[PDB]
Amino acid sequence: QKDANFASGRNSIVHLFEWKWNDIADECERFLQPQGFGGVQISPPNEYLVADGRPWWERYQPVSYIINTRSGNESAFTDMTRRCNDAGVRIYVDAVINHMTGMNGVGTSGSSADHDGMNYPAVPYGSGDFHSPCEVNNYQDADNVRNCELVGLRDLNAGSDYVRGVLIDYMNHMIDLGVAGFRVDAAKHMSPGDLSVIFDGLKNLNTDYGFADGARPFIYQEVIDLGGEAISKNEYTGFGCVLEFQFGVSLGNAFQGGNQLKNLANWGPEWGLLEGLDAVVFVDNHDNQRTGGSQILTYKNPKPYKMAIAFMLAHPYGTTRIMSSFDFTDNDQGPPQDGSGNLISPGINDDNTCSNGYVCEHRWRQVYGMVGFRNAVEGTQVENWWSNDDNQIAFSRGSQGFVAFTNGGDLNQNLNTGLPAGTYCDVISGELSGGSCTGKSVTVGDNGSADISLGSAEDDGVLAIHVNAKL
Amino acid sequence: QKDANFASGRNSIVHLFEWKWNDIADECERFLQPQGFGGVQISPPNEYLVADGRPWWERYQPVSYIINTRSGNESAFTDMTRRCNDAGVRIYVDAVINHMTGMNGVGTSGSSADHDGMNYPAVPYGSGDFHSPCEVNNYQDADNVRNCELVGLRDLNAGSDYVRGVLIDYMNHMIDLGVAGFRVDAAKHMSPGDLSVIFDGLKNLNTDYGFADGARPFIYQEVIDLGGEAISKNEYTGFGCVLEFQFGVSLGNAFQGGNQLKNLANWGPEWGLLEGLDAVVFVDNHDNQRTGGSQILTYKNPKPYKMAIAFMLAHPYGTTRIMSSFDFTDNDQGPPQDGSGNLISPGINDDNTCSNGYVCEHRWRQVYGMVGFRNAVEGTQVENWWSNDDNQIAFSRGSQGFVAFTNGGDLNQNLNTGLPAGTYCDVISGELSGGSCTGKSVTVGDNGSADISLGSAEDDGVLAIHVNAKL
Amino acid sequence: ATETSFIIDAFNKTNLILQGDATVSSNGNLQLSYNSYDSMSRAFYSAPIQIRDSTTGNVASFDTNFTMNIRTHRQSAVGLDFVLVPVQDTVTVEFDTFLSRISIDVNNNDIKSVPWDVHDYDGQNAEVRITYNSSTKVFSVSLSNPSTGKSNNVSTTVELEKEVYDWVSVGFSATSGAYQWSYETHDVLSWSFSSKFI
Amino acid sequence: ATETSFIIDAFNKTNLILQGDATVSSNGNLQLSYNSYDSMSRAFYSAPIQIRDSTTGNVASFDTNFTMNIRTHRQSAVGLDFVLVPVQDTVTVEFDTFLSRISIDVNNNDIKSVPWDVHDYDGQNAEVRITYNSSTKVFSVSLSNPSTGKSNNVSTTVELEKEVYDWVSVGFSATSGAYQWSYETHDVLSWSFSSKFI
Ligand SMILES: *[C@@H]1O[C@H](CO)[C@@H](O[C@@H]2O[C@H](CO)[C@@H](O)[C@H](O)[C@H]2NC(C)=O)[C@H](O)[C@H]1NC(C)=O
Ligand SMILES: *[C@@H]1O[C@H](CO)[C@@H](O[C@@H]2O[C@H](CO)[C@@H](O)[C@H](O)[C@H]2NC(C)=O)[C@H](O)[C@H]1NC(C)=O
Ligand SMILES: *[C@@H]1O[C@H](CO)[C@@H](O[C@@H]2O[C@H](CO)[C@@H](O)[C@H](O)[C@H]2NC(C)=O)[C@H](O)[C@H]1NC(C)=O
Ligand SMILES: *[C@@H]1O[C@H](CO)[C@@H](O[C@@H]2O[C@H](CO)[C@@H](O)[C@H](O)[C@H]2NC(C)=O)[C@H](O)[C@H]1NC(C)=O
Ligand SMILES: [Ca+2]
Ligand SMILES: [Ca+2]
Ligand SMILES: [Cl-]
Ligand SMILES: [Cl-]
Repeated sequence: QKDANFASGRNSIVHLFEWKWNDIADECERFLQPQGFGGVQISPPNEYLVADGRPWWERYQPVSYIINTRSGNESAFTDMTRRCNDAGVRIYVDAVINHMTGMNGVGTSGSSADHDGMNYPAVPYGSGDFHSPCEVNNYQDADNVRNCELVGLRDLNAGSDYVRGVLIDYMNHMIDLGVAGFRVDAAKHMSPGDLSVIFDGLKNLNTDYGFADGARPFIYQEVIDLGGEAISKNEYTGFGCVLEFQFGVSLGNAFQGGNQLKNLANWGPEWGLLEGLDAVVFVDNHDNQRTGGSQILTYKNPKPYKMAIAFMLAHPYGTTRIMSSFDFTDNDQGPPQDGSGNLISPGINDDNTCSNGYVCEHRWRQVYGMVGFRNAVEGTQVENWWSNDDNQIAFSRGSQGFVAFTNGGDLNQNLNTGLPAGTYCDVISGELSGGSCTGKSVTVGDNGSADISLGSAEDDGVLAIHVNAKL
Repeated sequence: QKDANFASGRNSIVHLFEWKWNDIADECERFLQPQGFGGVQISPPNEYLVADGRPWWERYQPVSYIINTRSGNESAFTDMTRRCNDAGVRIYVDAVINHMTGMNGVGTSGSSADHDGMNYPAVPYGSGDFHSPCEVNNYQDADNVRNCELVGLRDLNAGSDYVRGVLIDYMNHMIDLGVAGFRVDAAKHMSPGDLSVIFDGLKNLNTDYGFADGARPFIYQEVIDLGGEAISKNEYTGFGCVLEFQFGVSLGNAFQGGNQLKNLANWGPEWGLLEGLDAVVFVDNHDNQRTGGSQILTYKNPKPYKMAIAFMLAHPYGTTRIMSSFDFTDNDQGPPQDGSGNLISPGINDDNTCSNGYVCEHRWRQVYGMVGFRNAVEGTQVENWWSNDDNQIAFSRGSQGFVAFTNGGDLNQNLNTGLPAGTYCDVISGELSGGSCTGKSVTVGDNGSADISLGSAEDDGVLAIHVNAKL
Repeated sequence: ATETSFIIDAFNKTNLILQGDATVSSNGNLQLSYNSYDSMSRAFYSAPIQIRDSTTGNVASFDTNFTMNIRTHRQSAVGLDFVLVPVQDTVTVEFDTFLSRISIDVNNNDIKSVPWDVHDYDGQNAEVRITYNSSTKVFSVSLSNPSTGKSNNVSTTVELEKEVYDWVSVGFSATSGAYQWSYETHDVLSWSFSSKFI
Repeated sequence: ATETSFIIDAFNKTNLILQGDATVSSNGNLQLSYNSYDSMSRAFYSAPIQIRDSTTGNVASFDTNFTMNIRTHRQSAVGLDFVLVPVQDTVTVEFDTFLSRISIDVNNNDIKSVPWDVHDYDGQNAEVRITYNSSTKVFSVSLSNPSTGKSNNVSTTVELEKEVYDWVSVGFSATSGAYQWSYETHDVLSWSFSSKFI
């Protein structure tokens, strides 16, 4: 239930926020697969509301389950699972199953939505199917947040057999189409009691896609829990992974300059984070990348952000997910638009970037280079820690790989790597192309002990090297 | 260094506060030995000041080391070690080695004492031998309490070779005479640094008394440390036992009614008390039995006090010491007096009590009966805990012994003892005399499971039974 | 008993308790939700304030002011609430920006609420004043934007003569909504309190 | 910054920090050393009071009263001291009953001391009042037995404009002597404090 599920020899996933289906497919086989990528957390695939101005948030008001979105209808979807899955790129659907809508009637696939009368025919769905109306008062009262309307949004009752039936059909339908997981939308607002029963009807993966016989669907959930509240993330642990939200804050604060990197030695459970294999960690996230001053690192502030996801990536804890957002200037501004439509994100020319409004974080040297780094070190515990007891950190994942960095103080140290004596093409700055390094060609003597030099003024604060970079 | 040292098959010691030497001897062989007693912490044996009114406290101002006290001269002392030690009753001298006097000149063995000029000829001792004058200001400043005059008392410098020399001679002299230990007076006011060097010159015990060849002198120290202060008891742990002062407060508060007896399950280190084998535990103490309202239990409030020392006794933690005080009505009133002299404490007739002003706690049924209980269970870890989750506690030290009690609620329970099926003569109330029980003749079926009945109105809240009470 | 009081022209984490996404900027302002959504943060003065006295039955009349600047960055469920949360069953004045109501929510049951519009205050400074007379049992709240002079007030009789309340922990509880109600922030830069017995 | 104040006609462990042998009786009095000798106990108001402001350099003028009844049961080294102990280098007014001196002991170095006799107060209630003007730098102490009207006062110029002090923890520190100076007790039943900035 908490198993990653990626095609072997590969590691971690990406959020291609709002991207089109057929587009995803291209990306799946053209960039994701060649780079040891886990998969993709596919933006909301089911019919949702057509909210005026068409903002990212409209995508979170289910009108129905009819698989026709702004990213495409089933044909393209089915196709997207068939290409993408063969490439090894696992697809992970965003399952919004706690409510429908809070406003009226325009469904993205012609289906209406009578908010007032609590009617969703596409389904169908009526008043009996919903919890009694009331709203989210105190996050100190457990059933209030779960059983009332989160933001005047019609709260479905996952307690009923009919409702459990429908949701189950939806997910399984997706499981039939290929998906291996579900980024459960807002688990905190749902009773874990039936959250399990729903996570049970889900029949084992579709054998015909490549999955290891009888393998269950990866289930990770959305639960913001930074203490205080009457709800805990642990309540949703006995049956699925949860999205660690402290990870972003703490580690984010850390690199933001709000904490000594020297403190990340005991990075892990000792920071109010669940068991390693229980979380899906991430830095920024589609939603909270909108918040802004402080703790959260988005691409808006690049440098420490890369060092951040790098520390993530390099570090073993939980399962990771990079985010490929689109440029934004408001907080509600929709992805690329034209009198109704999503504009493609060609990445062009090729420094392997992207154009016309899509940032493509994942295609950044620093970010992807490190993903393969992750693959390259698997099964290795935390080893060979180091610091200047301030803002210079360094270590390595066994004889398989090494990394270091600095917020302040030219780390012109003379360290170790604990690896085979040789040379290695750094991945941040550089990589190996045509049997020669495109950035830093360092040496490493006959026993790990190597010399490092990463200056403040440099483009970045981080240096990765691993056997799969050995020339 | 921290070894008890008692004659085998025996357990714990007593403070015969102010008692005479030859008197001690009688007690040593007439009552202490027959009852599995460890020994005696012998009141200050060396020449001290003759303070007007002759108060217990005078006993803490060394005029000299000349072995002639209000308890007797060397002849009787030597004798007291020779009788008492043969009886198995180990003697433990109160070593007051941090200061001399703070007032002038009347030494209990004709020796003068020039406080002003810092002169103690009996020794000799002069200004050079003392720390520089200053006094005890802040217990927050470490060298101030150690290096200044505790209560205008001339602070000796245990840092000098001459001074270390003298003290060493004193202790060893005692070691020659027989003693096995030293209740170091006020360790908190002395640098542990030379406290060790002094605890080293001490040559192994006098072979000729019975001691196991090359056995070092038991050293336990006086250090009041209930947190906050700049001084810690642990600073005097690496070379000797310390007198646990929290033991009295906490466990005292407990039985005083200030805490649920149910809480004593994790009684031990988890209460701010050092490793079991590091402390000399005790309930009240000659000094702090003078404080009064609250936490401390003295014989003044009997019942819970007995249950208290019983819990001590029964429980395994550290090494214990019962106290045999003398009745008092002031806070400075001296033991029995007559135009200069200590009146004997005959215990008469014989319910085995004492007369003419001496309380003799140790001769109390409840107290001594439990000491032998202690002997009887040695080498047994804490086992078979029980409670009414309030003020009724019960357990047992292996198949060797059992105990229980109550502050509120007639423990008419039906419990266990985890011992051989049989009958046992309780020791608190009763004991076995002439092959029949003098108080409670309980039964215990074929597997520990026994029935207990201890009522509120009873004389006491406690019931002990052990194989050495099996009829 | 204990009558307590304090004036804070500029906050400092030192005498504060921070739960959730609660912090203090170099500019000396307490800040909640600045990095979070669909969650609740809180801050409380260290000292546990006393409201009811068990030695007489008496109750503290407390009085209190505090300036705050609520933002949404969008041109209770979501908002900032002052709370008397007992010591580790809560009287709470909530500035819910989402239901657009100001109310005295006692045990999830609002004793009195009144509408207010967030756009009359989003972005600027707002003066709040809570006051409870022990003698008349009258609770009262007042919101007012100094820049213009709009005041959404409210008032009601509340009985705190309940044995269960004695010692509370006066603080702030800024809750944050989901989706488009995820961006609201909560700055508080001034706060004064005052309990009293007779 | 933070100006704090409080009146305590009857203590309660709830808003107190207890180190060593420090407690609170049913009669609502703080009590130190009642079960100890040759040791030091302490009690501090929960909230960490602020003395110096780093945003201006400014210093708090604090003022404070407190009744106390020192006993010895015998018909600093030994006594009861009011202390401004920094947050986890201490200004301390000590009522040493042993050296029979009242003084303003700053870093073990008494800045000013004056003799007083314990027998003028042993057994009854004594009114102490500490006061420090930030403007004139004048510290001042006053002991007075209401039953008769004896007052051992004292006063001195003390400079707290030292960067290291910012936040302190106002409390009491009752120390207990050895041998015959082991029985002294320290009851405090009233205490009011007040810091101020301008
Ligand atoms: C709040 O007060 C704290 C504690 O005094 C201040 O933190 C200190 O800042 C001073 C001056 O720069 C430094 O000397 C100390 O090392 C700091 N101590 C700690 C524990 O952080 C802080 O500057 C104050 N904040 C505001 C906004 O005034
Ligand atoms: C909160 O501010 C209010 C309003 O200013 C204070 O009430 C006034 O205090 C001022 C200044 O002393 C007086 O001039 C007025 O007479 C008071 N009443 C009114 C209705 O304005 C109040 O003291 C403050 N409360 C706290 C706890 O700081
Ligand atoms: C100090 O206040 C405390 C906390 O309110 C009181 O302790 C409570 O006593 C009440 C009334 O008897 C009980 O209902 C509670 O169970 C107690 N709570 C706790 C945590 O102890 C205490 O009575 C007060 N002390 C004095 C001297 O007034
Ligand atoms: C401590 O008590 C003193 C003396 O009573 C207080 O000073 C006086 O307060 C009274 C009552 O308001 C006034 O009548 C006097 O004018 C004040 N000064 C003098 C010299 O008596 C003082 O307010 C108290 N301090 C604290 C912190 O409670
Ligand atoms: Ca719900
Ligand atoms: Ca000394
Ligand atoms: Cl997410
Ligand atoms: Cl002792």
